[PDB]
Parts: sequence; structure tokens; C-alpha cells
Amino acid sequence: MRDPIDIVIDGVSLSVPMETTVLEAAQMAGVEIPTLCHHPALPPDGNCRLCMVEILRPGRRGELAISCMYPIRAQIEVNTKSDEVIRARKFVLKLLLNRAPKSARLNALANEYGVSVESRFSFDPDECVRCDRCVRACETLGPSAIGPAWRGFNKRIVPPFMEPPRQCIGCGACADVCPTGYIECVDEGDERTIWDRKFTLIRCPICGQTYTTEEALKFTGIEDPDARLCPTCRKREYASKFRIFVH
Amino acid sequence: MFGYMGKVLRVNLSTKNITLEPLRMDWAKDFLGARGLGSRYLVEEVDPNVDPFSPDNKLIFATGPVTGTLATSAGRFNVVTKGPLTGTIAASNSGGYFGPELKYAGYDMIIFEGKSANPVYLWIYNDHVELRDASHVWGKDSYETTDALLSETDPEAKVACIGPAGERLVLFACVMNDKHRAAGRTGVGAVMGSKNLKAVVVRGTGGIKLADKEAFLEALRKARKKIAEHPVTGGGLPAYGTNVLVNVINAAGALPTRNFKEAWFEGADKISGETMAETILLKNKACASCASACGRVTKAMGEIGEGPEYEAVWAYGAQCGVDNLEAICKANFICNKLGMDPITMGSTIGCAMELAELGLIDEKKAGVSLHWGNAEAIVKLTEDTGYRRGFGEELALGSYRLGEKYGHPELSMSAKKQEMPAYDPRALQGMGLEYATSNRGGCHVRGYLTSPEVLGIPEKLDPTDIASKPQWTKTFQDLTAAVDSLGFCLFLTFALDAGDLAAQVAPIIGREVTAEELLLAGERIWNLERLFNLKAGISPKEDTLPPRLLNEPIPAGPSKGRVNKLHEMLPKYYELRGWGKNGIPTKERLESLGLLDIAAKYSL
Amino acid sequence: MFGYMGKVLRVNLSTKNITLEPLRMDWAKDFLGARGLGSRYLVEEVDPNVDPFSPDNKLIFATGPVTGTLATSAGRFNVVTKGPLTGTIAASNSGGYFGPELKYAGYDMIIFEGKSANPVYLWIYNDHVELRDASHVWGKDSYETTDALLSETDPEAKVACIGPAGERLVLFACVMNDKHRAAGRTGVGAVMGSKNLKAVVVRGTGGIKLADKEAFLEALRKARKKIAEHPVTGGGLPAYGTNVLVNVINAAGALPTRNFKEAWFEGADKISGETMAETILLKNKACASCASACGRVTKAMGEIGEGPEYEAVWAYGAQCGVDNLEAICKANFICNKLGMDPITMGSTIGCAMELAELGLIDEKKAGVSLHWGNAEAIVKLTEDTGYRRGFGEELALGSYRLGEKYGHPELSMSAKKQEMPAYDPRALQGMGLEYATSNRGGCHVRGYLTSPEVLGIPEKLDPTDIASKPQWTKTFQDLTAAVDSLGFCLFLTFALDAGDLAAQVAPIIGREVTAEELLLAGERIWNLERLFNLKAGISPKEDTLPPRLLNEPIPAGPSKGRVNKLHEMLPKYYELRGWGKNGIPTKERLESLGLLDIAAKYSL
Amino acid sequence: MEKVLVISPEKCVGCGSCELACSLEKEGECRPSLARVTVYRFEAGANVPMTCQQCDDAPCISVCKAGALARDEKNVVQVDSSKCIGCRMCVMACPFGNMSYHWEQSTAIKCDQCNGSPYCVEFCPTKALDYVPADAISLQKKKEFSARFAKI
Amino acid sequence: MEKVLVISPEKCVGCGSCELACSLEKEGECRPSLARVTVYRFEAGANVPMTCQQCDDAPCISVCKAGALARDEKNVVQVDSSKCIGCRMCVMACPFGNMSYHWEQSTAIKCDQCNGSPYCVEFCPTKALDYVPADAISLQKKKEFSARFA
Amino acid sequence: MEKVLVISPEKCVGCGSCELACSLEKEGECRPSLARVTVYRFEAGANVPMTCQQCDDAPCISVCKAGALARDEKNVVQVDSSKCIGCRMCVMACPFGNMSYHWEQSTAIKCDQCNGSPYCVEFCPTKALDYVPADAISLQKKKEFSARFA
Ligand code: SF4
Ligand code: SF4
Ligand code: SF4
Ligand code: SF4
Ligand code: SF4
Ligand code: SF4
Ligand code: SF4
Ligand code: SF4
Ligand code: SF4
Ligand code: SF4
Ligand code: SF4
Ligand code: SF4
Ligand code: SF4
Ligand code: SF4
Ligand code: FES
Ligand SMILES: [Mg+2]
Ligand SMILES: [Mg+2]
Ligand SMILES: [Mg+2]
Ligand SMILES: [Mg+2]
Ligand SMILES: [Zn+2]
Repeated sequence: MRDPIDIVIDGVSLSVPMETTVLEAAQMAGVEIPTLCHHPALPPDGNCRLCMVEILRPGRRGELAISCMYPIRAQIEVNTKSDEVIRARKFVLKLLLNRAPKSARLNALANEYGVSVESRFSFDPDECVRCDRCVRACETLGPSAIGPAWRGFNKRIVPPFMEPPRQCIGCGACADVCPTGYIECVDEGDERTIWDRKFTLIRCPICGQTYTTEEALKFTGIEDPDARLCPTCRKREYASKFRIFVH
Repeated sequence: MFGYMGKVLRVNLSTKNITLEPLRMDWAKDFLGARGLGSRYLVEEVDPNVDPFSPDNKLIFATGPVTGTLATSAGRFNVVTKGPLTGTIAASNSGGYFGPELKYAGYDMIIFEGKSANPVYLWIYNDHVELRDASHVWGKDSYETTDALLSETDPEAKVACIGPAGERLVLFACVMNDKHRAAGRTGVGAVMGSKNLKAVVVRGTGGIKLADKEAFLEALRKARKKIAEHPVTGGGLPAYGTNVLVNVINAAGALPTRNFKEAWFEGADKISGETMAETILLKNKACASCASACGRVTKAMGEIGEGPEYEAVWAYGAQCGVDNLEAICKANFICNKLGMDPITMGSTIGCAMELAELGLIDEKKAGVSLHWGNAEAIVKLTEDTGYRRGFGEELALGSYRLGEKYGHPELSMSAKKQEMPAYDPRALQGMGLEYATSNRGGCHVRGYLTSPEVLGIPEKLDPTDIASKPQWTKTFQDLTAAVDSLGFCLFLTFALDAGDLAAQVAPIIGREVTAEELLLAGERIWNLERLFNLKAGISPKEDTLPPRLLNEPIPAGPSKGRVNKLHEMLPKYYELRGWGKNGIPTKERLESLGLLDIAAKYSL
Repeated sequence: MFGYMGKVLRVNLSTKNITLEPLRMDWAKDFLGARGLGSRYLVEEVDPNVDPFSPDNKLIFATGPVTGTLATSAGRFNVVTKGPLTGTIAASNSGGYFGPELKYAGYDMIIFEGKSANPVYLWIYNDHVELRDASHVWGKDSYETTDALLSETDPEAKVACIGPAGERLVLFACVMNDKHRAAGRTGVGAVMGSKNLKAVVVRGTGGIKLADKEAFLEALRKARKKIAEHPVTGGGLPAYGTNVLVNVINAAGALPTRNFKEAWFEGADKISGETMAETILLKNKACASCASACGRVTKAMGEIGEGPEYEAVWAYGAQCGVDNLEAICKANFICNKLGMDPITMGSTIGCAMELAELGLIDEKKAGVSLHWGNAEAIVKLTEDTGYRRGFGEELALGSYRLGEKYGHPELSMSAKKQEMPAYDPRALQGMGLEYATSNRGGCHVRGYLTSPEVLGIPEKLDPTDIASKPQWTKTFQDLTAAVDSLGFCLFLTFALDAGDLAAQVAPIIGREVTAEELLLAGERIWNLERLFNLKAGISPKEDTLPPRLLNEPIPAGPSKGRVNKLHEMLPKYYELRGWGKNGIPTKERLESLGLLDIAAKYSL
Repeated sequence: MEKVLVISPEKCVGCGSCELACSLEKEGECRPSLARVTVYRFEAGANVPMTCQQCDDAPCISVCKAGALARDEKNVVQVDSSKCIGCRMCVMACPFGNMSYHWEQSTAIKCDQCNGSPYCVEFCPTKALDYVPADAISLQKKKEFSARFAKI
Repeated sequence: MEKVLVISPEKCVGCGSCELACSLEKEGECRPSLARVTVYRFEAGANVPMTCQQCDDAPCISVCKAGALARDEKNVVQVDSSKCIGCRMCVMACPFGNMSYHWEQSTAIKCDQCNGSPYCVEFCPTKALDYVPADAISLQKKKEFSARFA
Repeated sequence: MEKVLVISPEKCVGCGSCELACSLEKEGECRPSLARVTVYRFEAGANVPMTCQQCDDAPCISVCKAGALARDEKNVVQVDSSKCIGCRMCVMACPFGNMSYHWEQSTAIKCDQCNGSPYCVEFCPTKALDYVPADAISLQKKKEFSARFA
């Protein structure tokens, strides 16, 4: 444990520990900073460049840094509502919104920051902001099925070799971790289609309900036949084993 | 929204059309819910002169604003239709866990109109509502129907179903929820059967939003303290159910015996709640969000079912003279399975016994010995009436029509063609006035005058007095109407006044609710029901009691030598109600209550 | 270190500051524990000349190294303070299950210092200690206080409390644990009530560590075999409790009767232990890990309670001249409820009876007859003294102060203002020497010379012999001091000697312990307490007996015409003790016992 | 653990107030399906409540790879809702079905003892749910049964 | 089943030596909280020692999903602490409170009859705890009651 | 209650025919260990037969939780062998030792009076076991059995 450092965010003094990001300091100090790519469960990447803040150092001018990753090791003053910060956020928001105009998250952010879609600067709007959230979620889960497959403006998150992924599991965490809702995970009856691959779902024998696929349960290595029961059915079946004695 | 869900499910059984419509929130303000709002919808839609078994009649499952919430004993709902037994408006309250599940699926009401060509049942899973063929379950009892429908729809769903008695159009059939909870009186189950509706199966996964959670929690803690401290709702009901009243009522000499011929039953000790708790009570069971556990789980004659409640015990006990607690429990189980009225069944059995005493009924025609106290007779006749086998064909018409068939309608202890419960009007004047003035028949929990007269819950009253009785009866009826509409245990009136209920309701629905507002709403509901009944043909001259309770004094017991003075209390009740000497609501009273449009519609 | 928990819980009732400090291990080596260690702490931290009710006085709950373990009868603890009744140092031992629970929480000792502004009680759950308001339990007796405090702290906690008498500062009040075990003599409950401390509630789930389990188990097996084989610990105590001594002492002509006016009681058979076993003894109860189960569970006057032990029976009977065992048991139950001293209460009642025999106390003022053998008088005066109302205001001062007020201090049978407990010194010379030379007043357990002179348990001694009495008295006092400090039953001395107790202790605490080491420790403890008393103003001239014993011979009985020869044994006792002719410890002796620093502190 | 949740199914009356209290505390509304305790009502009035018991060797913790499941200082398995990606592996791994998934909030949900103030215990009318120190987990039931021999 | 622990609560004096012996055998220290037998001292001197009687149906076994509860060749329900996951469901399933949970070791604890050498029986001074063959389980109490008539 | 079993120890000779008859009726073999009546022989030829007398305040019923112990029309306490879960709790609850446990069939065993056909009374040479109807003497004998307690 190192000595905590005292820093000032928008005129608010606070002692934060060593090796703590600016975003964490703002979160514990009640300050709100917009983020798109950062996920607290995934190894940070700093892609979207939307959580820009001004870092003012003793004798040094304010510079833009990403709050989601910039650590607090010295005495600095952070400004989140500066004109330069607002201009940078407007620029990044314009780019992201032109990339994904139908997104609710980006439209909400634009309404917050007064940004409108431009028809001249909308090249290939495909509802993907390349935040890499899905790739990192897949990597942390254990199956590294999906991954980026190009560089530049043509960058895309695809299954390997542009075919139904051979290492996908069907959990659907990549679709859950997606700001723009570009990934779709549709379930019809006992079928789950994600990344244009069909996964068979599991139905509990006394309920007909579904919460996971066969591939996911095989991946987790849970050989208990109760794992195929839905949580309510499994809970009821276990609770039936308790012979309550009314006398 | 807050308290209510705002959605009404309308199911047309004739055309297989299911539609969603918003709940009328102005009617919700004037008529809180459950009985009140269901009555308002029935008045708006159902013509009061319709035949109860006609497709034009409607069956409404209505929940209250607080139903499904953590509020004390807020798990209740009503079934509203036109009663086939009485011809009045029939508002049937059941609790259990069906009303909360209906509100968890996102509905405040279900309306059933028309008649399905084939036996069908309604399956509700949140917003997914569909009618399904019920030919396989048609004919099974409540337990088998519930098991099959749960096995084919959802294990966690709740089933409100009729038994064979409802399918055979027994005039005192019932709707059974949770296999033991019954919304049973003045038909209701017969109406459901006449529409070829076997059951309603609902599975709710949504929530009920409150306005202020913290204020509701504070009021709930206060109410829970008051309930737990109270002797009845704290120690009495959880330990002896509602059957605790057997010794209390009999000690006052107000327990009708041998078809209201006597008011004191010497076999009371064998059938009392204490004896049942000692001998056959397996456990106690609580309705949705109920601090008390008035439900009995008993095992009698090798079978296990929800134990007989006080009125059932009297109807198969003191009413028939049977002191066999196990036989009473078995008859209650048979009623639960077949979907019948233990009060009406027991009163009709007692009327048949008294007719056999006069020799009008042959023991070979009945198929069993109709002597007082025959424990076999109650079970045999209950099964026969449930399946309409031989003599059951006559017992399935109720005690009033059974007496009419033999030329002795005066032997039927019923007001407005609905048999009276276990409280002798000759010993309790307030109960006599309540039986006369109840808006659906001989019901006693429309206004429970027994509470202050015997239990002395609001104030210990003299059962012989007839002076303060009209005002107490009116207050109890209006308070009961409001409590029914809200969706609370009416047993909460033993521990809580309208202040606690309002303090719970106001942070739920989101508006300032006071006791005076609830009383006014209850009076409005009661007058709406009276307008419906008057249009339907129930003349004010039927606000009377059988001549046995008016001219024959009690022969023996602690209440020996007492008659009912209804002729002296009824005019005062009419004056206090704002109604004329002819019992019809006046224009000024309707203007005060806001019921002018209804009265103009009915042209009374 | 094993055996000891090694923690002291210091509680300052003035500043509400609760602190935890390490136990002084050097003092634990010099002074084994419990009585000795607590007395050493008191000598260190309390000026001997302070007032007992002053906030500077301290109340100490101390446990021995073996308390709470499986060692034979190892469930004992001491309450150490400066006694208000005598002015000497008070070391009050109680057993039951409170001390073991305190060591299970993790504390060897509790020190209460200062006075609390409001009535408070201490609550201990292992390492969680907090002072809680005790205004709702203030004024209640031991049973009600224990029940309420268990309800609001923990069902399985142990409560050491005071009754109304301790709150009212009765000079012979006590600390009450388990509602029936009492640390009663010299007024430690008065000290507890002067600090506005209602009770100590402790709950503990920790364990006591032993250095050698197998050696301890073998020593325990041998000790249990010896205890079972012995007639007293094996049969006599389990069969007739401590009350078995009534016939054994009355047949020896050494049972004081009617304020020591006689040594033989004619109604002794009706109050003996055999009569109690045959009439009112419900059951027997054992202390923590006690294999003798000397405790009595009795029913008298319609009430259940812990039966009167031998000195309680004597004080309320032979001392007061009553033979009604029911009244004796009821008075003992009243003492247990209110937290009073049955020996001091009974002796004060007997002194009042003797004063009334002289026409000196107006029985109209007392409100009850004070004639010898008034079974109602003991009960009524016990209640009045427990509440300090009426004549009980006088009886709350003890027999010595009662006589001093009325000009007859010699009619009080007390040594150092503490009443002499149930063994007549005129028939037992060693008992007279023990009464004179005891460190806390008229005490018989500081050295139990009845054991050789009547029971012949160590070795049968002539009750009239005086030559060997001083040496046996010194040995008994040192052995008892060591046993008290260790935490065993002193009844264990009936079957076991210092060798067996040391053989049990050594594998527990983890160091080699011998009988000679225990005797030296007991002598050191006795000399430390003597130094404290001498610095507290207790002049050696207090080592005497009332002139009735020294001059008046026994009038009748097996020991007719005998007096106490204290003047022929006291100088020899002083010589053996290492003290001078003046009764003050010499420099050489205190050097041999390592008490030179204490004497330097006291400037004696 | 300092204190533990103790379930006595013999005392349960099936009112379901525990579910409503838990849902009111957690989701802000009366929604029994999102409660962390579920009461199951069987034949003959045998109702038993079931909730997470904070297994000392928890399969749910052993199966999670996002680091959203961890034991706190009070020996309670806690879900970090910000770290939950929705794989639902903890739902499969729990052998009793005490771990559910809140689809609207996109997080696994399990009992957390309300961080020391259980509402289900507070609003249980029969003490079928109790909050007792871990060192006395079964003392009360044992004393209740042992009292049947003392009345003899 | 060879021998059975037999409890006679009318003989118990409440000394609590059984708890101390059990805790000394199991944990190595005098710790009545972790003993497998607990004596409860009620009013009127009625003391009841309570411990596992090795139910032949054993409701505790029915709810153990890890297989840590199993009956031995001596008809004693035993806890395999290496397979116990700490779910504490057997404490909930036991209707008598005879199953507890060891918190410092994270396992279920119940009486195992000390593998044929009950230390609670050895150090019980009143024979309220006895270890008799299963074929004669009530013969001693019956003989004592019959001698009252002799 | 119609008929009760009356024990007269002053008449017993110790032949053990009661145990043999009861075991023959119940187990199908002469196995006195599994008999519901046990005769104890004391010095000076004092023989005491002991069996369940269906005491009015029966601890065994009040202690059993599975509900397998329930009184019947003849006031005879009977065991539902299908319900018993193997607890010895009724054995400990009985203060007389008249409730035993069948260790091979895993069920509590007690004198059910053979459903009104007492074989032990049938084959008692000295009539120390009888089946007289309930009257003042019969109830006095029952109290001498149970109401003495202690
Ligand atoms: S698919 Fe969704 S999560 Fe993946 S990079 Fe594109 S926007 Fe981000
Ligand atoms: S659903 Fe398939 S691609 Fe998406 S996170 Fe799971 S394993 Fe990876
Ligand atoms: S609140 Fe208590 S009694 Fe009611 S269902 Fe829940 S656990 Fe059972
Ligand atoms: S969620 Fe299931 S596996 Fe995890 S601690 Fe709770 S009960 Fe155990
Ligand atoms: S659903 Fe959430 S808590 Fe459960 S294993 Fe997956 S990431 Fe962990
Ligand atoms: S302790 Fe809290 S989170 Fe757990 S079930 Fe009870 S209310 Fe729900
Ligand atoms: S050792 Fe024996 S007498 Fe002592 S508490 Fe245990 S069972 Fe009772
Ligand atoms: S732990 Fe409980 S349920 Fe299991 S065998 Fe022992 S007493 Fe029976
Ligand atoms: S606590 Fe251990 S022994 Fe008990 S049920 Fe759970 S895994 Fe089995
Ligand atoms: S037999 Fe052993 S484990 Fe069982 S209670 Fe006795 S000492 Fe404890
Ligand atoms: S046989 Fe066993 S389980 Fe059944 S009642 Fe008797 S002791 Fe209880
Ligand atoms: S088995 Fe024992 S307790 Fe039960 S009825 Fe027979 S004698 Fe009484
Ligand atoms: S009556 Fe029958 S069961 Fe009872 S002892 Fe005699 S043979 Fe055995
Ligand atoms: S058969 Fe009769 S005489 Fe023979 S042992 Fe049995 S009771 Fe005694
Ligand atoms: S959130 Fe920090 S760069 Fe994207
Ligand atoms: Mg109603
Ligand atoms: Mg019901
Ligand atoms: Mg002492
Ligand atoms: Mg004592
Ligand atoms: Zn399912």
C-alpha cells in the first residue's frame, strides 16, 4: 500500500490511492464522464477516445487524457467541462454518430452534447463503433471465437475466416456487451442464431424453459443432470427433498 | 403505474376474441377496485335483467390496487357477475395466490363474455393470452384439474377453476383457486361453467410499482406491529383459524342449530377450533402476504386437505346436528374438490333433514337416512349434489328452491334466496339487519356486526340493543366495501381501522387516501350495487328474514326467548342510508355519491 | 500460556470507556488466579481506606486458570472488592456457568471502576463488548432480570446480576449468576449496585487451550474415581446436597441455635437434608463440570427454586428457632430473587428476635411477631429487608449495626462485623480460631475446620483439643486460598488433596505444579489479604469472638458446658503464621512470600 | 461469517412475504420473480423457502471468469454487477438453483444478506427465515426440540 | 448397527461435562460451542442433553448433493469433510438441530459416536449418556423402572 | 379405550413365556430380544414383567416429528412403520423403556396389545399379565405404572 495522493476534480478535493484511474476518481467523487469502449470487467483498450478530460499540472498547461485509463500518480487538477474537452467530445461524438446513426446510445450522447448527423460525412454507416467490447468479452470468457480482421476504416469484427464460428459457445455475452446493438442474438424455440451459427438450446424436462445452450453447458464441464433444469425448476426439485415434519 | 396495472383483459368466448383495453381510472378513483370496480364494470356492461346463464352475462375477475404488494394481507381478488342463486350482483372474494399472480402478469381485470362452444380454459403468461381446449380436464375435480393444467402450462402458474359442480350448473357452485381457496357464493362457479370456461391459468413474471416505498414500509411496520399484538390476528387466527369462533359464538347462544330451530349446540366442543387444532390440524397456512395464518391444513378420514373453516363447520355441524368433526372435514374436502358451497350445501342438507322431519321427503328417495346428526348423510349428499345424482338433482337447487318444490319455502333459512351463515339473527340484532340489507343475499361478511357485538373489536356492543345497530351496520358495510375494493384481508378490520389501511394504500397508489374517502367510496359501491339489484328485479320488499327468525323465540340456551326486531331497525337503516321509506336510493343521496348517471340509466 | 485466557476487560463506568489489557502473568504465577489474582489487582489499584461505595472502589470478576475446563468441578469464579459490610477485602466465589462463559468469551478478569450515571448492564459476545442501558430491568429480581436480558441479548448467554437489594445498597447484598448461584458475603452486590451496574451478560463461543490433553485426561480419570468412591462427594453431596450436615452437626452439639444461645436444636430432624430429599427435593443440579451435583432443585410454598443449602437452613431455622422447612425454602427463594445473604439475613433476624426477647424492639413497629420460631417472620422480614421498607430498613444494616444502634453490639454473633456461619465455636475450637482469624470476617470456608473435627475427612481430630488446632487452621486456610485461586470446588477437598488438584492443574496451565507450591501460593494470598485489611483499618484486636462464646458455656447438648479457648490458640496461630505477638506480619515472613513491595507500598 | 441465514421450513406458512420484501428492497417494486428467496408450497401444507446459503466452497465462484463473483469480508458471495457480462455460467454451476439472471439489468442475482439487514427476515411473520450468528447456527432448533423432553 | 448412544434426560444434572469432553476430543480444547452434544438447562431443574441419534432415513443425507454425508458400516452417518462444500443445507434439513457447521474449518459437524469410544459417555457422572448395544437399546431403562416395582 | 393390560408382579414366576409369545406373534420366531414385554428377575424371586401401558400423557408421541406415533380408538399408541425415519427419539422420550427399536427392520416397536388379542396374556401360566376391562382397578394399575413417574 502506497501513500494516497490528493487531487482536485472540478474544484473538489479528494485523496485517491496510487495507480488509480481518473475515471475511478470521478466515480468516487460523484463526477460523470461519458465512456463508450471501457468495460470494468475487460482489459481496457482506450479505443473510442470519448472519455477525454483535461489534466492540469503545476506549471504545465492542461492536456487531454482518457480518464478510463490515465492513472493518478502525482498532484494534478482534472477538468471535465472545459471548452477544449467539449470540442474534443463533440468531434469524437460526431464521428461515432455518423458511423452509427441509428444507435440509441450515440443519439442520446449527441442530444446531450448538441451533435447532429451530417449526410456528407457518413461513409458506410454499419452500426459498429469498433469499441472491441465483444472481442474482449469473448477473450475473457475463454472461447476466442471472434476477432478483428482488417485495419483502417475497413476494420470489422468477424468470426474467423468469415464462416460460422467453430469455437463459439452460444452464451451470448458478446451481444450483451455491445453499445450499438450491432450483434444480434435471436432465440426461436430451441434455436439460438448468433454470428450466423445455429445453437441448440436446452429445455428443462418439467418446465419447457430455456436459459442456455447445449454447447455452453458442455463447455462449462458441469456433469450434474440438474444443470439442465431451469433455476426455478431446479430450486423446486431441490426444495422437495426437504422432508418437513409437521409434528 | 402505481398500485394498479391499468390493463383489462377482455375475452370473448363466443368469437374466441381476446382484446386489451385500459382500465377506467375515474371509475378506479370512485370505485377502488375488486368488488367496487367489478360492480361498476358489470353495471356498465351487463343488463341487470339478463339470465345468469346467458351469453350476455359476464364474469369478471377483478383485483385490488394493493393486491400483490407487501401490504398486510394484500393477496385478495373478486369474481363479479350476476348470481344464478339469488339474481343479485355476485361479488366473490378469494385470496390465496391467484390475484397477485394476475397482477404480476400485468392485468387488473379479466372479463369473460359469451359462451364457448367447447370446454376451454384460459392460459395467461404475461402478455401472452390464449384459449386452449379443456376437453380432457372437463369433468375432473379441482385438484386433478389444477395438477393437469400445471403439468401442461407451467409449474409455477396459478389456477382458478371450477369442479364438476360448476359444470353441472349447480346453483351454488364456485371458482376454486389453489385447490383450496374458493370464490364461492351465489353461483359464480355456475356462471363460469355455463360459459364452458373450465379454468383460468395465469403465470406472472412482472412487478407492481409503488409510489413511495419508504412511507409504505413505515406504515407496514406499524400495521404489522398492530396485527401481531392483537389477540385475534396475532394468536387467535394463526392457532385456531376462523374455527376459533365456534366456542365464542356458541357461548353467546348465537350458533344456529338444527336449521335455525335452536341457537345452542351441545356438540360444539367436539367441532371447535381448539379440538381441531389438537386432533386433526396438520399445520396452518397463510394467504398471499398474510401475517396471520387463518388457513387450516388438516387430515381427516385418511385424506389431507384445507381444514373446514367456521361457516363450513357450522353448516356440516350445528346446522345439520353433526358432532363428527372428521365427517365435517371430509364434507369440506368434497366441497373443495367438486367446487361447491359448504354453507349452501350444509343449509340445504339441514333443510332436507327438516323436511324429512315433516315426512315430505322419503328416506328411499334421498338414498340415506335424513335424521339429524347423520354423519354419513352430509358426505353422501355432498357427493350426490356435486355430481347431481338422484336426490342431488333437487339439492343442487339450493334450500329455497328445495323448499318451494315441497311447498315449504319458509323452512329455507335464506335471505334473497341465499342461505344464512352461522349467526342467529334472534340473538344478534345487527346480524339480522345485515342479513336483511346485504346486497347479495344472506351474507354476513358484507357487514360483520358479530365483531363488535361478540368480539367487541371496535366497541363491545349489547347484542339485544336495536338503537345504535343501524349506524354500526351502515358503517361496517361501507368499510367492508372499501376494504374489499382495496384487496385486503377483512380480518384486518379486527386489528386495523381505516386509518392503517389508508396509511398503507396512499404510498402505494400515489395519492392522498384518508379514512373518510374510503368510507365514502364504500358507500358509493354499496349504493351502486343496490341500484343494480333494484333494476335486476330484487324488490325492496325482499329485505326481510324468514318468519322463523321473526316470530319464533329461541327455545333454549344463553339467548333463550329472543326474537329479531328487524321491523324497528330497518326504517332507521333506510333513513341513515339516504334512501326513502321504500328502500330506494334518493336523488339527493345519489348526487352526493355521484351515482346520478346510473340511476338515470336504470330509470328507477 | 494455556489455562488462562490472558485478557482483562477493564470497564470504566464513569467515562463509558471499555479497554482490553493483557493479564499480569507474574501475578498469576505468584497468585494462582480468581480470589488471589483479583485480590492482588485490587491491592494494586484500590486504596484500602476508600469507602466501599465510593467510585474509587473497584468490582472485579476473576476466574481461575482451570475454570471452564473439564477438570473436576472447575466452574468457579470470584468477585473481589472492598466489602461494605465488614470493611475488609471481599473475595466472593460463585460457580454455576458464568465464569466458564466469561473465559469462553476470552477474558480472565473484568474490572468495573467508577460509577455509572444511569443504570447500565454490560453485554459481552466474545470480542464485542458494549454498555447497554438497563433502566427497564432496574428494580426487577434476579429471575426477571435474567429473562429480560437473555431476551434482549442472546438466548444462551450467562447473566451475573443483582436484585432489588443490591440496588438499594443493602450491606449484605450479592451478585447473582444463573438466577440461583450467588457470590454472597460482605456486600459485593451492594458494591455492584452503588456503581449503577445492573448485570453482566456474557456470551462466549471460544475455547480454553490445554498444554497436555492426555496427562490431564489421566489425572481427571483418577480424580473422578476418587470423587465417586468417597462417601461425601460421591454419595452424600449428590444425595442430600450441602444440607446433609444438619444431623452431622447437630449430633456433635455444634449447631448454633437461637442466636448461639444453644448448640443443640430439637427441631433439626424436620429440616435435615434427608427430610428435604424425602419431601420437597425435585431434583439435583450440578455446577460446571461438577460430578457431585450438590445443588438442590426444590419446590416449597408452591414455588420452584434452588433449595436452601446448609447455612441457609441453619440461619432461617436453628438460628431463628424455626423448624418449618417450607418457610426456610421460601425465605431462601426470596433471598435468591432479591440478591441478599441468607446467613446474614437469618442472623440479623435472630438478633432482632433476641432484642425483642428483652422487650427492646417494639413488635408493633416491626409489624410481625419476633418470638423464636415464627415461620412467617423470616419470610416477611426477608421481603422487607430486600426492599428496605418498614423494619427492613433496620435489618439492611446487618446484625452488628442493628445491635450497635440499640446499644447491644455484643448480642450480634459476628466476627469483624460478618455473622458467624452455622458452626458453634464453643464446641469446635478450630472453628472458633477460624472465625477469629479469617480474612473477611466471620467466615467458615476460609478454613473449614469442621471437616476434621466432625467429618474426620482429612484426619479425625478431637473437637475439644486445642494443641494442634493452629497448625491445622493455617494449613486449611492456605489450602483453601490456593483452591479458591485455582477455581475448583472446595467440596473437592473432601475427596482430593492438594496433590490431585496440582496433578490436574499442571497439564492445563503448562508448568510443573506441586502441592507445596499451591500451599505457598495460598499462604502468600492470605498474607496479602491480611496486609490489605491491616492497611484498611482492621486492627488485630478484631481477631476475637463475641463474649457469649468466650464466656457463656453451652447450656445443654452433647457438648454441654464448653466454651471457646481462643486466647490459648491465637498466640500460637500468630507464631505459626510468621506474624508477631501483635498479629501483624513480620518482615522476614513477607520476604519469604515475596510481599515486601506491598508492605513498602502500604508503609506498614 | 459473522451471521448466517437460517431456514426452518417447518415454521413456514407460505405467505410469500419474504419474496415481496426481497423484491421491494432489491428491484424497488413488488416482483416475486426477481426475489433472491423462493418459497415452494408442496402438498399437506409443506412450504419450504430456498435461498443462497453462501457455500464456503461455492461452485458459482469457481465457474465465473469475469471476476464478478467474490467473497466479501463477511463471508458472503457478492456479485459485482458492473463486472457481469451475462455468460450465465454461475446459473448452471449452482447445484440448488439459488443463482438467477436479471435479464433487464443484465446481471446475475443471488442473495447477499442485504449487506447485514435482511428484509426477508424482517418481514417474515413466523421466523422461518432468521438471521443468527454463525457460531450458533443450529442452537435454536436444537433447543426447541430439546424442550420437548423437558416438558416430560 | 453395533452400539447406540442412549440418552436419559431425567438423569442429567446439567454439569455440561459431555460438551467439554466432546470438544476436547474433537477440537483439542474445552469449547462447548463446537461440541456435538449440547445440554440445555430448563426450568425446575430439567436438563436435556441432545446429540445425533443416527436416523436410519437421515433427512440430512437426502439433501447433500456433494455426497459428503454417508452411512458407515457401523450404521453411523458420517461427514466426508474433503467433499463438503459448505452449503449448510444439512443443518437446514436436520429437524432436531443435531447437525451443526464448523466455521473455522468450513465443514458440517455431527456426532459420529467417536468411532465406538464416546468421550461424552466416559465423563458423564450420572450415566445420562450411555453406549449400549443396539440389540438392547432400552433394556437398562426398562430394568431400572421394573426394579422400582420389585 | 375398551380393554387394558394389567401387570401383577407379585404373581410372576419368571418363565419368560410372555416374551416368547410376543416374539412368536411379532417376528415369526422365538426371539425374546425383539419382544414388546420383558420380564426381569431380581433377588428373592421377585419377577417384574414390563410392557407399554399406553400412558395417557405419552412422551413418545409428543417427541416424534414424523407423525408415526398416534393414539387409536382403544387409546393404544401405535407406530406407523412406513413413516418412521429411524430416530431413537421415542426411545429416549419414554421414561419407562417400553419403547424399543427394531434394529433389523429399522422401526420403533412398542406394545400395541396385538389389536385386542394379547398373546402374552394368553400364554401366561400365573396370569401376572391380564386384559381386564378398564375400571377403577384397571386405572389404578395404569397410574401405578405411569402416574408414579419419578
Ligand atoms: S460489434 Fe458491438 S461490441 Fe463489437 S466492436 Fe462493434 S459496437 Fe463494439
Ligand atoms: S456467444 Fe460465442 S462469440 Fe459471443 S461471447 Fe459467447 S462464445 Fe464468444
Ligand atoms: S415470509 Fe416467512 S413464513 Fe412467509 S413464505 Fe417467507 S419464509 Fe415462509
Ligand atoms: S449461488 Fe449457489 S453455489 Fe453460489 S454460494 Fe449461493 S447456493 Fe452456493
Ligand atoms: S453470469 Fe456474470 S456472475 Fe455469473 S459467471 Fe457469468 S460473468 Fe460471472
Ligand atoms: S437476505 Fe436480502 S437478498 Fe437475501 S433473500 Fe433475504 S431479502 Fe433477499
Ligand atoms: S455429562 Fe452427563 S450429566 Fe453432565 S451434562 Fe452431559 S449428559 Fe448431563
Ligand atoms: S444429523 Fe440430524 S438428520 Fe442427520 S442423522 Fe443426525 S439427527 Fe438425523
Ligand atoms: S454442508 Fe457439507 S455435508 Fe452438509 S449438505 Fe452441504 S456439502 Fe453436504
Ligand atoms: S459420542 Fe463423541 S462425537 Fe458424539 S457427542 Fe459424544 S463425545 Fe461428541
Ligand atoms: S418411529 Fe421414529 S420417526 Fe417415527 S415417530 Fe417414532 S421416533 Fe419419530
Ligand atoms: S412407549 Fe413409553 S411413553 Fe409411549 S405410551 Fe408406551 S409407556 Fe408411554
Ligand atoms: S399384548 Fe401383544 S404386543 Fe403387547 S406384550 Fe403382549 S404379545 Fe406383546
Ligand atoms: S408369561 Fe406370565 S408368569 Fe411367565 S414370565 Fe411372562 S408375566 Fe411372568
Ligand atoms: S472509454 Fe476511455 S477511451 Fe473509450
Ligand atoms: Mg365478497
Ligand atoms: Mg378457504
Ligand atoms: Mg469465598
Ligand atoms: Mg448456592
Ligand atoms: Zn423449468
